[PDB]
Amino acid sequence: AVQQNKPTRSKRGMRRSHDALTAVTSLSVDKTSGEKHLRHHITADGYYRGRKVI
Amino acid sequence: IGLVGKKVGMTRIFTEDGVSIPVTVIEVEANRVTQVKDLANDGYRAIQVTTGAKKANRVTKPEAGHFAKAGVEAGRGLWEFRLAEGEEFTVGQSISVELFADVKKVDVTGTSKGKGFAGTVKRWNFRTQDATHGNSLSHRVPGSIGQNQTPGKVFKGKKMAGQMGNERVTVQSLDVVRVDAERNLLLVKGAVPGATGSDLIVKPAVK
Amino acid sequence: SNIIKQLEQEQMKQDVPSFRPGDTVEVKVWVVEGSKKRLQAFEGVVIAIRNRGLHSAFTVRKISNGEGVERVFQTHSPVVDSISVKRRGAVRKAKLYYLRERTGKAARIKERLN
Amino acid sequence: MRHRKSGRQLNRNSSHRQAMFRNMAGSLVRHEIIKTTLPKAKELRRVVEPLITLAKTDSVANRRLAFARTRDNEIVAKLFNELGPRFASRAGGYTRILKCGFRAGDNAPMAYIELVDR
Amino acid sequence: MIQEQTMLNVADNSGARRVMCIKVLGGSHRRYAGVGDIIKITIKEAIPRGKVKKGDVLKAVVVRTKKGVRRPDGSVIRFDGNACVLLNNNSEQPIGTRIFGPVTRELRSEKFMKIISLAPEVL
RNA sequence: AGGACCGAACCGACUAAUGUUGAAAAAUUAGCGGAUGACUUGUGGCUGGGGGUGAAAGGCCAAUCAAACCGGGAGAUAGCU
RNA sequence: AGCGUCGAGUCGGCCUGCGCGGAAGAU
RNA sequence: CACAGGUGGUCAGGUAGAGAAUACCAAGGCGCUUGAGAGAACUCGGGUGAAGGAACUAGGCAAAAUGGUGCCGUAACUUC
RNA sequence: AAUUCCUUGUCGGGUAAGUUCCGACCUGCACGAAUGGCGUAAUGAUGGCCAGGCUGUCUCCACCCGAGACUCAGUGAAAUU
RNA sequence: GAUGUCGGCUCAUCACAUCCUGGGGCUGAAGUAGGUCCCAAGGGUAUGGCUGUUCGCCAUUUAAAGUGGUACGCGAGCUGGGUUUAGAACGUCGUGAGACAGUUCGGUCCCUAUCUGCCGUGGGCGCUGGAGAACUGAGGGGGGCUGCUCCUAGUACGAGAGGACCGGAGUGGACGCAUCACUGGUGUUCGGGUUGUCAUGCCAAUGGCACUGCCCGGUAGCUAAAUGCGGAAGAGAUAAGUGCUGAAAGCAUCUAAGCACGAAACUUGCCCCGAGAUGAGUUCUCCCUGACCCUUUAAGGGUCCUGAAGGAACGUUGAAGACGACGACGUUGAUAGGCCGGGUGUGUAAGCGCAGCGAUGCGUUGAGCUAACCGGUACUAAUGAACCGUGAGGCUUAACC
Ligand SMILES: [K+]
Ligand SMILES: [K+]
Ligand SMILES: [K+]
Ligand SMILES: [K+]
Ligand SMILES: [K+]
Ligand SMILES: [K+]
Ligand SMILES: [K+]
Ligand SMILES: [K+]
Ligand SMILES: [K+]
Ligand SMILES: [K+]
Ligand SMILES: [K+]
Ligand SMILES: [K+]
Ligand SMILES: [K+]
Ligand SMILES: [K+]
Ligand SMILES: [K+]
Ligand SMILES: [K+]
Ligand SMILES: [K+]
Ligand SMILES: [K+]
Ligand SMILES: [K+]
Ligand SMILES: [K+]
Ligand SMILES: [Mg+2]
Ligand SMILES: [Mg+2]
Ligand SMILES: [Mg+2]
Ligand SMILES: [Mg+2]
Ligand SMILES: [Mg+2]
Ligand SMILES: [Mg+2]
Ligand SMILES: [Mg+2]
Ligand SMILES: [Mg+2]
Ligand SMILES: [Mg+2]
Ligand SMILES: [Mg+2]
Ligand SMILES: [Mg+2]
Ligand SMILES: [Mg+2]
Ligand SMILES: [Mg+2]
Ligand SMILES: [Mg+2]
Ligand SMILES: [Mg+2]
Ligand SMILES: [Mg+2]
Ligand SMILES: [Mg+2]
Ligand SMILES: [Mg+2]
Ligand SMILES: [Mg+2]
Ligand SMILES: [Mg+2]
Ligand SMILES: [Mg+2]
Ligand SMILES: [Mg+2]
Ligand SMILES: [Mg+2]
Ligand SMILES: [Mg+2]
Ligand SMILES: [Mg+2]
Ligand SMILES: [Mg+2]
Ligand SMILES: [Mg+2]
Ligand SMILES: [Mg+2]
Ligand SMILES: [Mg+2]
Ligand SMILES: [Mg+2]
Ligand SMILES: [Mg+2]
Ligand SMILES: [Mg+2]
Ligand SMILES: [Mg+2]
Ligand SMILES: [Mg+2]
Ligand SMILES: [Mg+2]
Ligand SMILES: [Mg+2]
Ligand SMILES: [Mg+2]
Ligand SMILES: [Mg+2]
Ligand SMILES: [Mg+2]
Ligand SMILES: [Mg+2]
Ligand SMILES: [Mg+2]
Ligand SMILES: [Mg+2]
Ligand SMILES: [Mg+2]
Ligand SMILES: [Mg+2]
Ligand SMILES: [Mg+2]
Ligand SMILES: [Mg+2]
Ligand SMILES: [Mg+2]
Ligand SMILES: [Mg+2]
Ligand SMILES: [Mg+2]
Ligand SMILES: [Mg+2]
Ligand SMILES: [Mg+2]
Ligand SMILES: [Mg+2]
Ligand SMILES: [Mg+2]
Ligand SMILES: [Mg+2]
Ligand SMILES: [Mg+2]
Ligand SMILES: [Mg+2]
Ligand SMILES: [Mg+2]
Ligand SMILES: [Mg+2]
Ligand SMILES: [Mg+2]
Ligand SMILES: [Mg+2]
Ligand SMILES: [Mg+2]
Ligand SMILES: [Mg+2]
Ligand SMILES: [Mg+2]
Ligand SMILES: [Mg+2]
Ligand SMILES: [Mg+2]
Ligand SMILES: [Mg+2]
Ligand SMILES: [Mg+2]
Ligand SMILES: [Mg+2]
Ligand SMILES: [Mg+2]
Ligand SMILES: [Mg+2]
Ligand SMILES: [Mg+2]
Ligand SMILES: [Mg+2]
Ligand SMILES: [Mg+2]
Ligand SMILES: [Mg+2]
Ligand SMILES: [Mg+2]
Ligand SMILES: [Mg+2]
Ligand SMILES: [Mg+2]
Ligand SMILES: [Mg+2]
Ligand SMILES: [Mg+2]
Ligand SMILES: [Mg+2]
Ligand SMILES: [Mg+2]
Ligand SMILES: [Mg+2]
Repeated sequence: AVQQNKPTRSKRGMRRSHDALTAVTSLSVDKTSGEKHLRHHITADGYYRGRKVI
Repeated sequence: IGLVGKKVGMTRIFTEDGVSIPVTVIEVEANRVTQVKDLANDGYRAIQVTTGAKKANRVTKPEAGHFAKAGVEAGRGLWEFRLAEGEEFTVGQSISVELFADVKKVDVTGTSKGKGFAGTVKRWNFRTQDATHGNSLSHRVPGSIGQNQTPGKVFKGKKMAGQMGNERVTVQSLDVVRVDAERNLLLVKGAVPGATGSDLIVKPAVK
Repeated sequence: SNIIKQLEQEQMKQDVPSFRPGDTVEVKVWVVEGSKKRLQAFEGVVIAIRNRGLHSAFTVRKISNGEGVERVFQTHSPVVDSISVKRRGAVRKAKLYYLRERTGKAARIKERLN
Repeated sequence: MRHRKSGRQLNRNSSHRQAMFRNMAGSLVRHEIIKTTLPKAKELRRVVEPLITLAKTDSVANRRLAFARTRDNEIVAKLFNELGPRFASRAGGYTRILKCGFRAGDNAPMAYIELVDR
Repeated sequence: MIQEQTMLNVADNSGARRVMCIKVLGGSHRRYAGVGDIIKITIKEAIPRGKVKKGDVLKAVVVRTKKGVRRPDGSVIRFDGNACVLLNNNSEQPIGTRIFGPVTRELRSEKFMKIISLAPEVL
């Protein structure tokens, strides 16, 4: 099965109206280190909820 | 009117004459009247009831103000029952399973168990095609879905694969086996819709 | 849960004797010929027990008038008047379905002298 | 449908899953912290925490059960000699999972799983 | 739970030894006969000098099934084999004069009273 | 002893499913036939296109066969599109 | 019609205008 | 094509086995150059199935089944 | 009848029921004697028919294990128009 | 410059010239059972043997086994038996190559769905301040089948033979919905037996591999063969049909005025969806009550301050689920895992002791182990925040205060 007519650039755009990415709503800030991190994840420096976890 | 209950589970009642009656156990706690609708204000006659309990942190301010006007504690939801012309209720009134004391049969409404995306075999009892005799990739597939150029379309309501269950279902005319006011229990004969723990609406049988 | 356990507990028989698979039991059951009520004995080997509270059952196999018969009794049913162990059998398995393929000498169960 | 079912398939067969978690349980007992995918970490708790529970009662039978389930006498020795005593007064919850972002090669959600008193 | 093509043993002294169900009677698209249901049969095996011959087409009542019968308390009675009693095609009364092996209470009706009486045991 | 028997290697290709923009321009998987012979296989050689070769199917002759391929006559001819 | 009755219309052809039945089909 | 294909010779360990079959291993060599989740329909490849048992179907197609060694025993027919 | 149109000929057998099968009959549309006739043990991935065993072939499907399908990250076609 | 052609399978949908069930007139209708015609399309409407068959014949069912249309419905849904490629043979025709509206054996069925359509399921914006709920019901869909037995009653009817209407009760077939208490299936995540082999030094005990190696059992879940429930009654308006009163037409006449009855069809009643019903409805509750500037001065545009109700996000998740969605829970906490107790399943672990030459048996011991179950339990993970959403909500007219 294949198209009988070439779909338009308009229709292409309409299909892609649901493809946009969502940015992270907000980053969390570790209480101790002050590092921004993804919520419920450890920081880059290995803190989580103030404690040096790794 | 009816009452809102919870599906506790199924068991059996053995009778003295050696019949085993399959029963659904429905927990029917006090239904508290939260609002009375009338012809003047609302255009129809009904009671709104709540039952059970809700965590105060989960009760929103709009929900809380509605319960506070009634003078009742928050329950886990709100449900309406239409009133017949004789019937009359006050806001804040409790209604217990004793309502069903002399009721012989009930209709039980609940949300059926969810089967997710179901094929035509399961959903619509379609027959399978040959497992062998040359069948190519077409064992549980639906077969033809229409005619030809006339009408050159598929008709609305065509039975096809899709979501099955997880919908409102009423089972009618179930025998009331026991009303246990002390333990807040109604025992009805036979199976009713939904999983253990789900909400049930129980009404006197319409037929 | 606690509700159903309570509903079930109050219907359970208190006087059910201990038996195991391989035991020969006699079950007396009520038969109701219209108005006449009487006990009928069903004696045979216990080949299966379902332990499930009020929903407990057990399966008894006998050879009856040249025909193998199995009856699955609902243990707490009032239809079952009484159960008595006639002989204690010594088997390894919980379920003696292998006895269905055996007759006569081959179907004999050793006595459990315990 | 999978109503009320437990256990992750993890795109493996049963024998592979069993071997993998036996290996991973040994790794966690040895190192006390490992990095793995978040779903594997969640499944690992169900393997490792019963081994620690078993190791609270030191007997020949329990050591052999632990050996049957780990196949590593170094791991069995550490369970019974170190971890069992360390967790003698703790009622479950011997591990913690710490989420730690996404793997470079395949964007897999990752987590550290560690023994709680590490 | 007997259907077309099911082979049954014979629980009487009509002379038939093996019969085949060729129809489940008593409704359009009716799938199965259980204990107490009347079936149409053909005789596949018979003794010599019996009341019936191989190839005869007649009725029978199913008296024992492997699937068995449920009782009101939830109990089951299951037999090792499927068996029937041959009936006259028109009158639906037993051809034989003796019944062999046990039958069940399901037969206790005006139509099958002779079978109940002749049966050595009624479960 | 045997164009003997059962059965791997080896040689085949009866059935089915898969695959059919394939993993593959003919295969894979499960089964299947022959398996000391009119067997099978390596290396090299010979037969050439109205010609070869063919336990014969118009089969095969470099993924091409009721007349190979390449170049030429050549812009054949085309009352047809 | 009642015609054992009372008090003016009554009968049924012909021709013609317009209607009625005869007249059931598939998305 | 870093392609489930094709390609002649030589070497020939252990336990079980008639065996170069087959299973598990040794020496040795590899995990096949996308991964991570999820656990719908449907497709593919498999496992099990109450009662029935060819009713399926053009056709038992496919599947299920049989399956080893020793001994006993073995019909018509036959070119013996 | 690998041959018979009429034809599912007719009779017998097998099945509850058999346009197929087997045994006959002869009315051979249109067999027939080395473009061989009629038989024939053995042999056959050969054609037709029947039975025992066996079964998800089916009544009538159910559940389960895996590979896809679905979601995320990377790479990134196609016929058609 | 291709509209795949017979039959089957799967899935249908309409017509009514109706096969069954429903209503009725006539009968050469006593009854029972028929015949014939009218109304009626709600629902229902065989399995097998033979054959490629459609059909047909046959067997045995059924209330009945309807007739047609839909590209003789349906091959981008399946099949490929028939038929019309290439091989081969028979009969037959032909000197022959070959041929046959003869026969016979064999013989590749591709497509990842763009659009329409259809089944499901989300995102956006709208609905005029925002928000959380409960609804009304325009409209749409589903459902609608029927046997047998008993009573009425051996009554009515009939010379007998036989044998009802009307009404009532019970129990089935087929179909549908739900459910898992029971009976069972499954149960590669539970327990055990056992073959070969390799390993953990060895013994003992275990683990890997061999289809889960082969098997025997089996928890939860899912599930049918399991077991609950359904089709209705009632109402309205009618069909054919039957009437009442009644003239036109002194009579008669169901019809012209007027009035009554009348069926599974129709409109309701039952079940489900449903306010994108843009005609965007209703009810209840909740939230926001700052300052200032400029300027084509108008439902204008900023600035600072403020950030509610609620939402979303993230996390732990679910009897919810392809993904979205939907539900539960987030320490003021049972949301998941673990842990504790129990249950369930398997069937008497290991170690040690005793008996036996030994395999093995016995004791300790219904032991040990035990998933998805039940009851509990903060041990682990569900974070303080941050984010979105604002700051009293247009004009006109009327009424009231
Ligand atoms: K040439
Ligand atoms: K001929
Ligand atoms: K010749
Ligand atoms: K000859
Ligand atoms: K049709
Ligand atoms: K009539
Ligand atoms: K109709
Ligand atoms: K076709
Ligand atoms: K097409
Ligand atoms: K297709
Ligand atoms: K289009
Ligand atoms: K169940
Ligand atoms: K189960
Ligand atoms: K082993
Ligand atoms: K609205
Ligand atoms: K959804
Ligand atoms: K918990
Ligand atoms: K012991
Ligand atoms: K022991
Ligand atoms: K136990
Ligand atoms: Mg997109
Ligand atoms: Mg679900
Ligand atoms: Mg079918
Ligand atoms: Mg194919
Ligand atoms: Mg297939
Ligand atoms: Mg159109
Ligand atoms: Mg769970
Ligand atoms: Mg994957
Ligand atoms: Mg394995
Ligand atoms: Mg040979
Ligand atoms: Mg060849
Ligand atoms: Mg092969
Ligand atoms: Mg051979
Ligand atoms: Mg051979
Ligand atoms: Mg040729
Ligand atoms: Mg070539
Ligand atoms: Mg030429
Ligand atoms: Mg020239
Ligand atoms: Mg040219
Ligand atoms: Mg006219
Ligand atoms: Mg590669
Ligand atoms: Mg290669
Ligand atoms: Mg080779
Ligand atoms: Mg070797
Ligand atoms: Mg090998
Ligand atoms: Mg799967
Ligand atoms: Mg499959
Ligand atoms: Mg199998
Ligand atoms: Mg089966
Ligand atoms: Mg079994
Ligand atoms: Mg079976
Ligand atoms: Mg059989
Ligand atoms: Mg057969
Ligand atoms: Mg057949
Ligand atoms: Mg058929
Ligand atoms: Mg086969
Ligand atoms: Mg096989
Ligand atoms: Mg012919
Ligand atoms: Mg003939
Ligand atoms: Mg004949
Ligand atoms: Mg046959
Ligand atoms: Mg046949
Ligand atoms: Mg013949
Ligand atoms: Mg000839
Ligand atoms: Mg000749
Ligand atoms: Mg001659
Ligand atoms: Mg000659
Ligand atoms: Mg010859
Ligand atoms: Mg001959
Ligand atoms: Mg991608
Ligand atoms: Mg074209
Ligand atoms: Mg009509
Ligand atoms: Mg209709
Ligand atoms: Mg209609
Ligand atoms: Mg209606
Ligand atoms: Mg037919
Ligand atoms: Mg057609
Ligand atoms: Mg048609
Ligand atoms: Mg088509
Ligand atoms: Mg063909
Ligand atoms: Mg030819
Ligand atoms: Mg196709
Ligand atoms: Mg409607
Ligand atoms: Mg409808
Ligand atoms: Mg049913
Ligand atoms: Mg349960
Ligand atoms: Mg079971
Ligand atoms: Mg199993
Ligand atoms: Mg196991
Ligand atoms: Mg060793
Ligand atoms: Mg050893
Ligand atoms: Mg190994
Ligand atoms: Mg190996
Ligand atoms: Mg009505
Ligand atoms: Mg008049
Ligand atoms: Mg009806
Ligand atoms: Mg908190
Ligand atoms: Mg136990
Ligand atoms: Mg053990
Ligand atoms: Mg003991
Ligand atoms: Mg426990
Ligand atoms: Mg719990």
